[PDB]
Amino acid sequence: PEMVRGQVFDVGPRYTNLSYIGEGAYGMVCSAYDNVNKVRVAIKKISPFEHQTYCQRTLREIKILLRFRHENIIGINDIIRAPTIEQMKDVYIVQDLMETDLYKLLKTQHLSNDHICYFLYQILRGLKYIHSANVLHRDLKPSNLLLNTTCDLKICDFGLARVADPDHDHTGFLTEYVATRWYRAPEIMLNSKGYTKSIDIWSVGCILAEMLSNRPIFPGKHYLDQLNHILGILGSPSQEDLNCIINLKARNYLLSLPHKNKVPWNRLFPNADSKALDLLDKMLTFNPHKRIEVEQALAHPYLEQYYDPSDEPIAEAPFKFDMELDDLPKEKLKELIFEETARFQP
Ligand SMILES: *CCC(=O)N1CCOc2ncccc21
Ligand SMILES: *CCC(=O)N1CCOc2ncccc21
Repeated sequence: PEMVRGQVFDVGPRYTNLSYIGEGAYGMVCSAYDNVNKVRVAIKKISPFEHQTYCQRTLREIKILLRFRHENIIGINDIIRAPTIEQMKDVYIVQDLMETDLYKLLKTQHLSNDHICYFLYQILRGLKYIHSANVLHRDLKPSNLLLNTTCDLKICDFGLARVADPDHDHTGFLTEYVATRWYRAPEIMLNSKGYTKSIDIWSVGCILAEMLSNRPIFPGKHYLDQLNHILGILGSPSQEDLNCIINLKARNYLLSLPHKNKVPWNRLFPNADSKALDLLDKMLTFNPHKRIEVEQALAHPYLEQYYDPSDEPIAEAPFKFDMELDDLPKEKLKELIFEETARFQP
């Protein structure tokens, strides 16, 4: 079997001519030539940690990506694993090869207003489908937006995704959170578990700001500093928006802060399109109840060139987890991964 940079990467005979792209969360990522479809593909290796112990996030992502079918969401083309549970160790996930991602592109390239507009449209078009399935992505950020050589955009990494659960969103002040810090909505630090669609719109707003300047808008260095970056631009929340926060420790923290002035969007982004800044303002609203929803964002004047709801498909049914994937013994999780990946065996 074939080897890459000292590590077993055993995907052949179908996939040959491996080139090391980089690392991921559970293993190496490579490109390879697919000898059946006669194109290069991307392949990620997933290895279990310690003793036959996989991660629930691998199962979560496989289940979602196999159910979803959308032009702006990465698909799974193939899954390679041993024919039996006893022999199963590494799992390889084959997907469309994409030239780059928005993190890489923003480190190196100024975006035209036309590119920012088109990228934003495609993010929201994919997000419309995700939210129509009652799913939250929960970790939208530039590195999770793949781009091909013609700037077609696909959302990836559904490892933190969850079914929406607004009735169970409330939590105490300073509740620990898993998703990438710079893209966390203010309410995560105050009173929210990130179980509502508004969590993802905030992340999109952060991405839009980052596309306008090539710099993250709210680069917090630690958990509470993320909130202070947010307030340093939006300014102090209004009395009405504070009254929405019933939790006293969260409320009183905000009341303890000095008054902070709003930084006008046109001063932060002096080169930006005025319609882009009006939409940014609506995505980066402090109060999640006042925050624009995905379908409203699509209908905003900034996206008028692209908006076409008949060409913005939705999911056939809401997505549901059959098992609660945090409850699971490690043997049951391996079994479920084996079963979810069965359709790719010959
Ligand atoms: C979300 C990241 C992802 O799924 N990756 C990692 C980068 O390379 C890559 N190429 C093709 C498809 C998916 C990915
Ligand atoms: C906490 C109350 C709240 O969020 N409100 C009050 C009225 O204004 C408003 N507009 C839209 C969404 C939610 C609210």
